[PDB]
Amino acid sequence: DDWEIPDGQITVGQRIGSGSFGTVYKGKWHGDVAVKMLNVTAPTPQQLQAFKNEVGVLRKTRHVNILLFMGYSTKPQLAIVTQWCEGSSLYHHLHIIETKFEMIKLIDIARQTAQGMDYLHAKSIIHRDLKSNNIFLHEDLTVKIGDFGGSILWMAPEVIRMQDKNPYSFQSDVYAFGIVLYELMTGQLPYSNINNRDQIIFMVGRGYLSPDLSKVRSNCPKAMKRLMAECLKKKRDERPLFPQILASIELLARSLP
Amino acid sequence: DDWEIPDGQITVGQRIGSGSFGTVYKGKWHGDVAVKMLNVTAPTPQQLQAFKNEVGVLRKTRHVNILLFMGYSTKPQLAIVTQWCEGSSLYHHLHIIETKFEMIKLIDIARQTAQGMDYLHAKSIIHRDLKSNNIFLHEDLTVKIGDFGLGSILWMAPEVIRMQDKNPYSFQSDVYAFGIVLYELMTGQLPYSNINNRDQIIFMVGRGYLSPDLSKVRSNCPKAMKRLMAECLKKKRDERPLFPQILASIELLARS
Ligand SMILES: N#Cc1c(Oc2ccc(F)c(NC(=O)Cc3cccc(C(F)(F)F)c3)c2)ccc2nc(NC(=O)C3CC3)sc12
Ligand SMILES: N#Cc1c(Oc2ccc(F)c(NC(=O)Cc3cccc(C(F)(F)F)c3)c2)ccc2nc(NC(=O)C3CC3)sc12
Repeated sequence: DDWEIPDGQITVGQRIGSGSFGTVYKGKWHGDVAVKMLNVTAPTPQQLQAFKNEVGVLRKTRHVNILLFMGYSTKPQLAIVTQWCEGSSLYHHLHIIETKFEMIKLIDIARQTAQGMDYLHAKSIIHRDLKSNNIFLHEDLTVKIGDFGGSILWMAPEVIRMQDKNPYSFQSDVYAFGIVLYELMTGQLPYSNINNRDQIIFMVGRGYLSPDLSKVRSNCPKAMKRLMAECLKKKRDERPLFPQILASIELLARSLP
Repeated sequence: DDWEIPDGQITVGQRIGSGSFGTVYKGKWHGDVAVKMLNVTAPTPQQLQAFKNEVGVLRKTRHVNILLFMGYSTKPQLAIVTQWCEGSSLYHHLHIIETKFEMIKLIDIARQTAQGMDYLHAKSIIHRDLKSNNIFLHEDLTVKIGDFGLGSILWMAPEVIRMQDKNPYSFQSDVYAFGIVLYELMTGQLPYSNINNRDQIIFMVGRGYLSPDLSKVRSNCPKAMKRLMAECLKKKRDERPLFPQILASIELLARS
C-alpha cells in the first residue's frame, strides 16, 4: 500500500489555523478534507522526521472514534490530509459557545472518547496531548480524537515534574482523560480561580492542587464522580487503564433512564 | 504495516445474514463492529483467494463514504471486521418503509454516493454490484458504500446483461448502476414495475428495447438532474460520463 496523493489533486481553500508546526486548510480532495501543511520552500531535517512520524502513526489507525487519515503529499510541499469534520471541538462547545448537553449525552461523549483511547493503547499509541480541543464532535454525534494543535491543565504531575526523560505512559493519557471528564461534568476548565501559570505548575507538581470535584452538575452520578477521582489520582500506579474505565462507564451508562 | 487481529479478541454476537460467500454477525472489537466470516472447517484455495482479494481492496480505502474496514483474522476462521452501521439501507428506506425524503436530501444522498464512487475509480476499484441495498444510510445522514448481501438485474448495464465478453465490467457499468440508483432516489420506485417476467426484462434491456421511464420523477426534481440521469443511463458505454463529471454536475445544481 501507499497513501501518497499525486500533485495538483488537492485544492486548498480557506485557512483554519496557523503555527510553525504547520498550517491547516479546508480543502477539496474527493469531497471536503482538512489539509495540514508546512509553510516553507525547503523543509528541515527535524520537520521531515516528525512528518514521517505523524504519518507512520496515523496509517496504523482505523476506527470510527479516531479522525480518519486519508493521505499525504510531499510533491509541492509537505501535507497531511484527513476527513473534514462538520461541527465543533469539545472545547468549543464547552468553553466558547457553552453548549449545555443532557447528562445522558455527556456520558455518551465520554464513552466514545474512552472507546477511541482504548483502541490507541491497544495499538501501543500514546497520545501525549489529549484534551478537549483535540476531540471533535462530528456531525454533533460521533467523537473524533485527533491533534489540532504547552497544555498544562491536562498534564499529570509526573509529566509536569518531568525529572524522568519519559514520564508519558498510558496512565498519563488517563489523567488527561480525567481532566476531560471534568470539563464534561462541570462545563469548565480546572483551576479557574488561579490566574498564574507558574503557580499552577508548581502546585500540581507538588500535589498541593487538585480539580475541585464539588463543581460537578447536580445530576452527575456518583459512579461517574468516583471514576474521575481514580483517573485523577496523583500516583500513576493507582490510575485505571481504559479497559476498566470503559467497562465502568458502560455499567453506570445502562443504569439510567 | 499489517492488519491481522490476534486470536480471541473478537466477540461474535448475533447473526445478521448468511449466504455461501460468508456469514455476517454483529460483533464487538473496540466497540460495535460487523464481522463477515467463513463458517467452514477448512477453506478451499479459491475461497482463500476471494478473502485475500476482498481484504486487498478494502485496505486500499480511506474515505468517509466507504465502509470503514478495521482488520481481519484467519486465526480461528477467516474473517473481516468493519465498522457497524446504524440505521438501514437506501433500498430499505426507498422501497420497504417508504421514507419520504425532501429533495434537498435525495440530492445530498446522490452527491455522497457519487463522492465515494469517484474515490473508488481514482483508486482503480470497480465496484461491480452497486445498488441501493449496498448503500447504507449511516446514522441517517452519511452514505456508506459496501457489500451488504444478507444476482441483481435492475442495475445491470445492457453490455453486462448481454454478457458477450469474459469481462463486460467497466467504470461505465458502475456509472449506469449509479444511474439506476438516481432513478430510485428521484422516483421512490424500482424500474420496470409494469413487467412481471424476469427473463423478458433481461432480454429487452440487453437489446435496448426497455429502459427506465423518466416521466415518473417527482415534480420538483430539477431539470439538471433528469438530464444527468439520462446520460448515466445511455445504452452505449462510451457515451456515459465518468464520475468527476457527475460529481461536478451535481455540485453545480446543489449550490443553486
Ligand atoms: N484544525 C483543524 C482540523 C483538522 O486538523 C488536522 C488536519 C490534518 C491533520 F493531519 C491533523 N493531524 C492530526 O490530527 C494527526 C494526529 C496527531 C497526533 C495524534 C493523532 C492521533 F490521535 F491519531 F493519535 C493524530 C489535524 C482536521 C479536521 C478539521 N475539521 C474542521 N472543521 C471545522 O473547523 C469547521 C466545521 C467547523 S477543523 C479541522
Ligand atoms: N452485511 C453487512 C454489514 C457489513 O458488511 C460487511 C462486513 C464485512 C465486510 F468485509 C464486508 N465487505 C464489503 O463491503 C466488501 C466490498 C465489496 C465490494 C466493494 C467494496 C468497497 F466499496 F469497499 F470497495 C467492498 C461487508 C458491515 C456493516 C454492517 N452494519 C450493519 N447493520 C445492520 O445490520 C443494521 C441493523 C443495523 S449490517 C453490516
